[PDB]
Amino acid sequence: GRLNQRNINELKIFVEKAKYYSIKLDAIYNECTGAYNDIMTYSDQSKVNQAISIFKKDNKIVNKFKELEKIIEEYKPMFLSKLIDDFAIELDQAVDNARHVADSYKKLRKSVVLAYIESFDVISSKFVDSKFVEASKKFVNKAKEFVEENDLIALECIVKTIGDMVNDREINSRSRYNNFYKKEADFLGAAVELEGAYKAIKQTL
Repeated sequence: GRLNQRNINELKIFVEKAKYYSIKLDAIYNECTGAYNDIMTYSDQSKVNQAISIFKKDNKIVNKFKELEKIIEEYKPMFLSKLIDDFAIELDQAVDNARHVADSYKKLRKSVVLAYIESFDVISSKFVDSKFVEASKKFVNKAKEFVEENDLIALECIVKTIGDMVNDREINSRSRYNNFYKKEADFLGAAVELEGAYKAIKQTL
């Protein structure tokens, strides 16, 4: 009982603390999208420099990734802090001396999404209830497959379903994208099995 209540509370605490993880990552994508496209496209020396300047400006973008890193500080994967600094360093050399900056940005974003899943994986691995542990492995697998198809959409669905589960709201298994993403529906079905296993833990407390 002590262990299960601790398990539940740990998860609930993480989820609530990270409830803006998807909104905030979307905010980064929206601000950098015009700059990303111009680097990828005009790699025109002027436009490439102005795109670079928008990424670097006031170290704001890097600081937004550092903020996401901090939200999951207790669980974050060991590589994350490094990818962030590696991106900062590359951006700084491009300012001083550009497709590699944009590619590094994209890699980082996906790794930020995988870091939320990694955090959830760590926490769920502590659970003493074996059916929850199993449903969690299946969830994680389906989540990574959805991320390979689209990292920001995957993260948004992951954050929403897990949030719903921990606030006692029924998961919706109907596609919110008209079934355009091939991996959405299997992910939602795994979240429904996870919810059922989590329900069972909850209503024995």
